Amino acid sequence: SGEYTEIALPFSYDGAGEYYWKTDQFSTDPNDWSRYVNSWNLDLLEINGTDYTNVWVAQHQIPAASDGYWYIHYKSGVSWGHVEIK
Repeated sequence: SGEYTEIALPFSYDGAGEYYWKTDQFSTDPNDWSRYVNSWNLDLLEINGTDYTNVWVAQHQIPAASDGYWYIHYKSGVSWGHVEIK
């Protein structure tokens, strides 16, 4: 199903583009405040089919998928659009 490319942390992309990636590397640990995630310029950002583009989130806040992965969607909107996943 889909087209999920595998990505390793810390990761980043830039410029407008629609994408879908997968990772097995989120920290589960509530003291790992340095392993956080943020965006704003992106038009749409989702984990496992549910949106988080409006906010920051910590990797230890995000529940895993049915197989134990995290799957991450991204979308085009602006030519200077940045992101980073810690």
